[PDB]
Amino acid sequence: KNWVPVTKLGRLVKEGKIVSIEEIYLHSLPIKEYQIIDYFFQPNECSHPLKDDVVKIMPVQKQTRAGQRTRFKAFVAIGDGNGHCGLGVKCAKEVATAIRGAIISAKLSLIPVRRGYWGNKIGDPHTVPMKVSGKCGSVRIRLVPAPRGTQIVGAPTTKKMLNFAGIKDCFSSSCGKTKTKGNFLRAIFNALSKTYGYLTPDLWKVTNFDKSPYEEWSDFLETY
Amino acid sequence: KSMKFRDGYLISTGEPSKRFVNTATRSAQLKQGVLGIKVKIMLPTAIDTRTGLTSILPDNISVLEPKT
Amino acid sequence: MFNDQKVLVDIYIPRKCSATSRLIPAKEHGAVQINVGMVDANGVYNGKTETFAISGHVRQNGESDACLNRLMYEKKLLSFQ
Amino acid sequence: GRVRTKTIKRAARQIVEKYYAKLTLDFQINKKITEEVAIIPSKRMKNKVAGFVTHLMKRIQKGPVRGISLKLQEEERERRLDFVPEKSQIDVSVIYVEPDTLRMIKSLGINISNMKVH
Amino acid sequence: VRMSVLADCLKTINNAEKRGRRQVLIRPSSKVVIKFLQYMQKKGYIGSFEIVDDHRSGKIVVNLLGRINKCAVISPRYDVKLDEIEKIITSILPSRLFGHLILTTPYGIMDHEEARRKHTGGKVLGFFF
Amino acid sequence: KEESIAKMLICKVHIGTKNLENKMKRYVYTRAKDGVHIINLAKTYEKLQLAARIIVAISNPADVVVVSARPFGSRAVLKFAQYTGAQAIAGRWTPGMLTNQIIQKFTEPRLLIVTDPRTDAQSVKESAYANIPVIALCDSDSPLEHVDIAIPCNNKGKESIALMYWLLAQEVLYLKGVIPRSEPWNVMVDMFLWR
Amino acid sequence: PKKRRNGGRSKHNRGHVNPLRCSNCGRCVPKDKAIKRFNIRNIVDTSAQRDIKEASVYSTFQLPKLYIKQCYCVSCAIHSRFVRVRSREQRRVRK
RNA sequence: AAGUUAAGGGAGUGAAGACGAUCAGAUACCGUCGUAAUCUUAACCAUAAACUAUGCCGACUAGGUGUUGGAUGAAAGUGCUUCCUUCAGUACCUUAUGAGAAAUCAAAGUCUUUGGGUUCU
RNA sequence: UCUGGUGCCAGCAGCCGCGGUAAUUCCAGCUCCAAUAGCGUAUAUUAAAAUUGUUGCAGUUAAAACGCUCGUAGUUGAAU
Ligand SMILES: [Mg+2]
Ligand SMILES: [Mg+2]
Ligand SMILES: [Mg+2]
Ligand SMILES: [Mg+2]
Ligand SMILES: [Mg+2]
Ligand SMILES: [Mg+2]
Ligand SMILES: [Mg+2]
Ligand SMILES: [Mg+2]
Ligand SMILES: [Mg+2]
Ligand SMILES: [Mg+2]
Ligand SMILES: [Mg+2]
Ligand SMILES: [Mg+2]
Repeated sequence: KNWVPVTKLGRLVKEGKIVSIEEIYLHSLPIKEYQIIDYFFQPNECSHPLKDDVVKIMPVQKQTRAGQRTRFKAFVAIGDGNGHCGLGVKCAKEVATAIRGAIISAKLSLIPVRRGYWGNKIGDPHTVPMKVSGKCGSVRIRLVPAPRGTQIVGAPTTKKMLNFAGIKDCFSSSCGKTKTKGNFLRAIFNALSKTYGYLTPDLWKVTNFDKSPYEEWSDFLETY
Repeated sequence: KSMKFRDGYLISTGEPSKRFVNTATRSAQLKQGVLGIKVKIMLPTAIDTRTGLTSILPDNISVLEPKT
Repeated sequence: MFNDQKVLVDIYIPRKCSATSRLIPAKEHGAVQINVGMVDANGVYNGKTETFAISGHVRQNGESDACLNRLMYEKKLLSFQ
Repeated sequence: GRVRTKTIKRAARQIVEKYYAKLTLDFQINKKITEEVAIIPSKRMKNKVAGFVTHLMKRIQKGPVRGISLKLQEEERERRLDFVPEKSQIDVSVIYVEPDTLRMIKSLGINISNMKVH
Repeated sequence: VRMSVLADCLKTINNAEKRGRRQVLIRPSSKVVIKFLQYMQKKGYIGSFEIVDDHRSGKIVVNLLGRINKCAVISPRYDVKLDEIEKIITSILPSRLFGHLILTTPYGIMDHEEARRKHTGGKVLGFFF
Repeated sequence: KEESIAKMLICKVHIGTKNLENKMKRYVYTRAKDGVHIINLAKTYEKLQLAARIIVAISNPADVVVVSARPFGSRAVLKFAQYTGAQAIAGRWTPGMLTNQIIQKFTEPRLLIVTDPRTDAQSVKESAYANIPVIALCDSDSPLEHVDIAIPCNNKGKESIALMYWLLAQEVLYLKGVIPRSEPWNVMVDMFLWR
Repeated sequence: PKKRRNGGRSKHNRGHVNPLRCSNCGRCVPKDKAIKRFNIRNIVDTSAQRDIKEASVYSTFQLPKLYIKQCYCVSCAIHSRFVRVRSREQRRVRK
């Protein structure tokens, strides 16, 4: 859109200086504007667009001197269907503004998800690479790899999140108080986030560093 | 019950709140009672004066820029 | 990962800490990179550099100074460690 | 009480910043200047703004006033504090050191000809 | 009282590895520890190590490569048959593509794939991811 | 180099304090009979020179921020930013400068210099939220948390701070082509001294 | 929920401690829990102090002091305001 | 601790009991008396918020300030005191890509990456 | 959030609950939903239950470390 970038990353993304969103993942840079994520995922020049889903709305009260004081929390889960996933939450006075804020918050937390094989590797990886575990509050979750023809075997919320993430095959089990929706969602998200951090043997070899976009586009950003 | 819906900026007290605000009330007879309707619009900084001339707002002190 | 037809299927390859080899993930904001400039036998900086990467774990524990000292000593840039 | 709200003070501060060369230490002239420069529908608020302008102008004579950026003062202070001494105090003929400092320096193998303890 | 020297060694190695320590010291040593360390060495999970010779039970110092996720023992050394490897590996290992389960066998110490290749059972010692 | 260490001895940069702060053991030579810790002064030169090389590696000088909190370090930091092309703060630090993108003084840099990590705790805390390589100037009691390169000196004496910033600026200029070596920098200390 | 780490008194590596009696209300309290106060008072106020001075022989007289060493129980001590009620963080501040 | 049996002892305190007050009532809180008991010797009883509400043995993991008892090496003393190490006991402070539902915790850590030994519930 | 009747009654409802004139829950009419030559109810039993735990639970404050020590049977024991 016709939006005025506020950060250096926003300026570089507004121009065509950055080719893929995996370039900013590699350097562990923060993202402060949802317009970057909108720019990288458009209905044009993109094979798989994003999707949203309001998964829960719950009211909360504060109980001032003249009675209660209600408002609503909104949880949304965003997903690409291919290696990208996110989760957002927002509290507000009206439901519409809360869901808008949650949609914005989910986009800021989009992360890459790794995928693997059960048995022998063939085209199109289909499941988790190894067992991963996630924890939030008193809720613990565990995901394990499964063969090709299995579906997801889990609670409806797990199926929702894994379908957004792009995983087709998985077993699972859980422990704790999973009737709490927010902690269950956060535990699944934390388990998904751990995939690109495990250091399997095939990642042992050492490589040389690339150069950061700030250094590599210093002069063009100086011209401003 | 009552339901309120707001947007923007509005004033309540003083003499300006009677000049720059436009107000009406109506009622609708539904099958199970009466509902009251109450609308309030602040005009876009547009109000002639009692000594009629287009005024602005009794709350502003813009300072002009020196000529250069 | 390379499948049976020898095609890379990972969407990207993350970095490793130069001190502990700990595979920095995508949200670790306490990880940094240092570039040290080189001299040209006259005392003037040419266009070349050396690079190191440090993870947020060690940097939050407070051993970044000692680890960087050892790493730079390996590269003939310091006389001690 | 006679405390001045933030609207009055902000207007006065901007007026002082933008039109310093004209303003004086007399209330009537500053009232006329404030009539001409700014836009104030009521004469009462105009009187209060002009009064604070005059009060602020009086304070500036005594030194710096915080929140009002007047350049002439700034370059005057910069040229004051940029005085170059003709002799530096960094260089002296004899260095006096501790006994432990002298032992350290002798151990590190660096040579200084003018070191003396105590 | 010790009751086991393998468990203490593996626990110390695991604790040091979690901090990125680049070297660690193992106080009590034995032949079984040497064989376990050699098998970890053969898979490229650690570097070289020394054996310090006092006139008592010796001491070991090892070099670490920032590469081990976990190493532990199974305390009761259960007796495992050749056709029961599948359940144990399904329960214990994180994947079907990496990780090792260590049995002690009438033909020496070896992991589960080599045990299958040699057509032999044994008892369980431990594992490392 | 001999005259640099001679000037360092002219000031009191070699005397620290008590409170060894064990992570700074490798920089301390001995403890005197009065309890003061003596800094090596030979590692100080090498660390300063490495810091200068790291600083000059940065492509433009505007992506460098120098921070001081106490009154007796404002003149030195201002003049150091003047001779180089960096930005200085030298005063009250706003708690959300490096992380709040709506504030009026966001100013995200690439490298950050600290006069003292104990009093500049807020600035070094915010650096770990945005991948900023802090470089510091540490005494015998300074915490080395989120600090990448440490130069061992005393952060209290005004002349010591002035001398260290003067030395660092002179070395940075040498590493460029503004003046070749074998002739000293024409500007003098007492430009960097307080009051 | 264990509002105090030491349980309201300073006892470690012991089983039993002998009690004493409150100087105000007579209750029994263990010696390691009672609050102690030591007082160095004058016999009279300053006006009577000077009045005794010129009614005295020896031309150089000093009145004696009094030494008391009182001890109180919690209820009888914080009713007299030797000790007050503080906040959660301020409670930990000794001295 | 209380309580039971026998012989002593028996000042102060004082379950019971008797009064005097307060109160709408007061078999209570306050006050004046006062029996058993409390102390010693010889026997029973086996229970307490008998509490760190945290069983016992072994290993690993972090910085600082104290203190009680030994030993080692060095300076001011007018064969003693201070300082530096090290062993054993005992507290506190800060911090935790450590843990917990949290309060909090140097163990209540090294746990879905779950198995060092063992008893009780 | 369809119509008529009843009005803390009659009744419904495994559980939370509904029923005083506006009853989305009672009694009926219409319309929709599920399985379908099959579909409900009662009792017993398995999974759900990592709420019996070898794999695999908890014991400061939620239920739960014997008042403390000794001690036989049992279980477990450095390196070569
Ligand atoms: Mg008014
Ligand atoms: Mg007791
Ligand atoms: Mg008697
Ligand atoms: Mg009596
Ligand atoms: Mg009992
Ligand atoms: Mg108990
Ligand atoms: Mg488990
Ligand atoms: Mg059952
Ligand atoms: Mg069961
Ligand atoms: Mg089951
Ligand atoms: Mg249970
Ligand atoms: Mg006990």
